[PDB]
Amino acid sequence: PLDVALKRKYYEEVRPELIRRFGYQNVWEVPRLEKVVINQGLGEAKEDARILEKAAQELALITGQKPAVTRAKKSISNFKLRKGMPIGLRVTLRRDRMWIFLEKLLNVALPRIRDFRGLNPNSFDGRGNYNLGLREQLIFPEITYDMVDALRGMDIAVVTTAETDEEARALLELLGFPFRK
Amino acid sequence: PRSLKKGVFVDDHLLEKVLELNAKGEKRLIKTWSRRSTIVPEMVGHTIAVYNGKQHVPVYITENMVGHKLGEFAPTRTYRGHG
Amino acid sequence: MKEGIHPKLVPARIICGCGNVIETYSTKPEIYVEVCSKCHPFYTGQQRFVDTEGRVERFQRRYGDSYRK
Amino acid sequence: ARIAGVEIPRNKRVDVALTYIYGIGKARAKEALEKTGINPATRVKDLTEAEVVRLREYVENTWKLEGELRAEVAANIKRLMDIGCYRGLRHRRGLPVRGQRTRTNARTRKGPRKTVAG
Amino acid sequence: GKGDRRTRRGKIWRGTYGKYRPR
RNA sequence: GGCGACACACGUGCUACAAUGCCCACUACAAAGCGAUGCCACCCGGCAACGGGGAGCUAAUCGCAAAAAGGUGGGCCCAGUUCGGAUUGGGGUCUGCAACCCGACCCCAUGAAGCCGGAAUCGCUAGUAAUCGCGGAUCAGCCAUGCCGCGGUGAAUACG
RNA sequence: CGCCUCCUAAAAGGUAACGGAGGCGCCCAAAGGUCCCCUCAGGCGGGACGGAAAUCCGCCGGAGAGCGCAAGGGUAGAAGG
Ligand SMILES: [Mg+2]
Ligand SMILES: [Mg+2]
Ligand SMILES: [Mg+2]
Ligand SMILES: [Mg+2]
Ligand SMILES: [Mg+2]
Ligand SMILES: [Mg+2]
Ligand SMILES: [Mg+2]
Ligand SMILES: [Mg+2]
Ligand SMILES: [Mg+2]
Ligand SMILES: [Mg+2]
Ligand SMILES: [Mg+2]
Ligand SMILES: [Mg+2]
Ligand SMILES: [Mg+2]
Ligand SMILES: [Mg+2]
Ligand SMILES: [Mg+2]
Ligand SMILES: [Mg+2]
Ligand SMILES: [Mg+2]
Ligand SMILES: [Mg+2]
Ligand SMILES: [Mg+2]
Ligand SMILES: [Mg+2]
Ligand SMILES: [Mg+2]
Ligand SMILES: [Mg+2]
Ligand SMILES: [Mg+2]
Ligand SMILES: [Mg+2]
Ligand SMILES: [Mg+2]
Ligand SMILES: [Mg+2]
Ligand SMILES: [Mg+2]
Ligand SMILES: [Mg+2]
Ligand SMILES: [Mg+2]
Ligand SMILES: [Mg+2]
Ligand SMILES: [Mg+2]
Ligand SMILES: [Mg+2]
Ligand SMILES: [Mg+2]
Ligand SMILES: [Mg+2]
Ligand SMILES: [Mg+2]
Ligand SMILES: [Zn+2]
Repeated sequence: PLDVALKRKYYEEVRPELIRRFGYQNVWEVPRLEKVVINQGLGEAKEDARILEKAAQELALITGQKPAVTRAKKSISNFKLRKGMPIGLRVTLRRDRMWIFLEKLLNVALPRIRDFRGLNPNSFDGRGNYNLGLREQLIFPEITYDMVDALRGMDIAVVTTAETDEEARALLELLGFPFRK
Repeated sequence: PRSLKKGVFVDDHLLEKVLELNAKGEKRLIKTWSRRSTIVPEMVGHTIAVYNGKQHVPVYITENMVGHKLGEFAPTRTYRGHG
Repeated sequence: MKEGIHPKLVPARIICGCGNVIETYSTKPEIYVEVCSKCHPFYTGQQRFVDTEGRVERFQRRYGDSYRK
Repeated sequence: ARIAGVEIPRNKRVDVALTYIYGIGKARAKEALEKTGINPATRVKDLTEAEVVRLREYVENTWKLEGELRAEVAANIKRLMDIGCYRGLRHRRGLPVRGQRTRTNARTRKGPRKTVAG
Repeated sequence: GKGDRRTRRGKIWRGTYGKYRPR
């Protein structure tokens, strides 16, 4: 397995501090990191364009994994969308690729956001998970201004083994998630 | 605006009112016509009834309205709308 | 891991304007950025930018006082 | 995000390209060139990376720009609107603030004409 | 044009002086 | 305090929509006027408005006063742009007892509509039209892009 | 005016009225055979554009979903994807 610094840091500085703060008696009680799911609800590629290919190529470069197409479950007139048409993309990152992506996000992606003042501390799921929303894709290091044709955002789902928000919050700040006061 | 080589202008008849209040029971209701008088930090806390040309409007002074003039807080025209 | 559909990841470096070098794996073996986590103002404590005076909007000027008290 | 999170256009001179940043005008686009030792006659596409990084650092350290400036302006307008200032009242209704006539003209504030029955 | 205060032409139109139209 | 309002409608104008142009530096060439609680040379300080000293002139003597379009050189290269300068935020100067309603000007930032205008309608026959600047009355100051004057450059066409 | 479903119909079947309610006169080349895999509707909380409602994540939820078209029967230990 690739020696990622973020995974190294979790096992060296984060795990011993977590057991200090919360007093887990089992080495498997301490919250772990399960997976990261990145979803792109395009919605503009229903029938007006097959521009899913442009976003699939960009998403594969950022995460190293080719994403999968998600189709509409039903037809809605107000969105002018039919059942079964492709209206999104999704990629799931686990193990080494999960650690690699978060290291880039915390270090070279989030600092490039316009007027960054920290992450939302009230976005915790309530059972130990976190979700954040991005408006721009050019903040990632592998994306340059030249091949950017349209602006696109994404939702990032961070899933942990923590049971409560307070234990999931502690893991994330030590890992490097910066939060607003 | 006024030049900083000159001091900020107060009519000296309302300044006497707030100053005399500040050492003699400093809270009452003053009626004034000096809309051109500039609010002073000492005036904070007072309720001043400022003429709009027809009536005295009560204005309660706070910190973030210190450098303005009293007349800016008593509108002189009633509009609502057309129709 | 399916074959032929995933960009192969290679060891890579990301160089920031402040000289910071972050070591990771990416699809591009050399990346340059303009801001990183070690120089962004929100991360280095406060790093007060061109705005640092707290807006000084209160009576904190004293506006002379050369007039009569 | 090249300078202050914005992309100044290529094929234009540096002084002309700098003015494309919210909060940077021609006067500041000359000041930022007379304090970083860079020729205004050159194009942005032809710049040494040292020049670009030094110019970016100096510009982002000297002047409040872009979203921070917008926040400052909006906060000032909110301060005027909240305290019941006359300028605040005219900011609520979208009417001219600097004492212009409103019987005619005043179209930049009021928008398109809304003809009624006379 | 003549409506711009930050030019020689505009200052001439307004009949004033300054940085852009020195005396 | 109002005559300065503001869902709208009309008249008269000003500024533009650009390369027969815009910006920057240097460099020419007028006329008619005004000036003693006035006109202010020159020097100093501030990017500047302007402020502090301070001559000369009751003025064919001294000042306003710089004329501008022009000429030379450079920059911009067809874009809502180095076109256009409305609106708004901030910092200031001056007049005035006092610039909030409701003054003018300087500097920084903001950089709206506008790509030559529907039915229609106006002026002008020669130093005229067009275009460029300058002075005066009222006036502490000025909302003058108005009015009354002055000169610079200088057309087209009239068959009938 | 023939055919299908429910009630009337009196707990086997059958049972009338110009009694009470609804459908059919098709369709599918896969909506057929088999093998393999999978499991809903809904509610609550979180998430760029994005909402009552698009796509994504977590939790509860045993069939209240779905099964081309009426109704009834049946059905997730599948007949549903
Ligand atoms: Mg969890
Ligand atoms: Mg700019
Ligand atoms: Mg009138
Ligand atoms: Mg008005
Ligand atoms: Mg008329
Ligand atoms: Mg007109
Ligand atoms: Mg005009
Ligand atoms: Mg422009
Ligand atoms: Mg211009
Ligand atoms: Mg006034
Ligand atoms: Mg437009
Ligand atoms: Mg054009
Ligand atoms: Mg007409
Ligand atoms: Mg004639
Ligand atoms: Mg006019
Ligand atoms: Mg029969
Ligand atoms: Mg039949
Ligand atoms: Mg029976
Ligand atoms: Mg039986
Ligand atoms: Mg029976
Ligand atoms: Mg019978
Ligand atoms: Mg019978
Ligand atoms: Mg019958
Ligand atoms: Mg019957
Ligand atoms: Mg039926
Ligand atoms: Mg039928
Ligand atoms: Mg049939
Ligand atoms: Mg068939
Ligand atoms: Mg079938
Ligand atoms: Mg079947
Ligand atoms: Mg059912
Ligand atoms: Mg039917
Ligand atoms: Mg059924
Ligand atoms: Mg069922
Ligand atoms: Mg089951
Ligand atoms: Zn850095």
